[PDB]
Amino acid sequence: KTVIKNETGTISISQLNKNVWVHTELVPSNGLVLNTSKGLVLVDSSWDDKLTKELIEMVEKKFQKRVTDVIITHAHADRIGGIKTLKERGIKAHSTALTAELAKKNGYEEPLGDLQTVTNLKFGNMKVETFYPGKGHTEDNIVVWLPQYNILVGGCLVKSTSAKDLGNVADAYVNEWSTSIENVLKRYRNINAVVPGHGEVGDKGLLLHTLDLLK
Ligand SMILES: [Co+2]
Ligand SMILES: [Co+2]
Repeated sequence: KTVIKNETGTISISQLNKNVWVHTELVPSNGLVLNTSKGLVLVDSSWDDKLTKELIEMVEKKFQKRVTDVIITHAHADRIGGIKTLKERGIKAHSTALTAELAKKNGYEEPLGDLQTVTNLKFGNMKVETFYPGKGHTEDNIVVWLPQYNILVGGCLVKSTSAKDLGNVADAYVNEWSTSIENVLKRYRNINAVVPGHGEVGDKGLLLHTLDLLK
């Protein structure tokens, strides 16, 4: 897997296949870059507007196409923090209605609130399903599924192997989180890669790890 850095190390992209890359920025955080025939689509942007601009510029230059859309997986600063940049550049910022209203309540500009419990999007050739499994890391957390690759973007709902505890639970629902993870396992019975919110890429084992952290 080919791995390309910004100058400073603060942003890194790692290839999963011909058209899917994982983006990581610095505490580490992950999203996806989807290289589609109609433009670049991100699953999550970054901690703040500075890193989000850097991410966008790196990918636009490398892939020679514009970022057209971003899927925001919950309303916390690490996910929603580059919203201002997205809005001012005319990048469509997709979210559930709940994610949008939490973003507003917390002083952020609002994403679209277009995503339902299950939403199916097509960006050129690239199919993307978004799924709200229930409450867990936050009230609003969603997952993203790429049916052409069986790749799940878990976000902070899903903990990496390295994670030895649940992290920030101030906004979490620790008695629902297990049912939510089960909902994902029931929906996606054959998973090739699982991208956690933070940490290394794994497989279904990361969902099982999260279940154990919840005991
Ligand atoms: Co969060
Ligand atoms: Co997080």
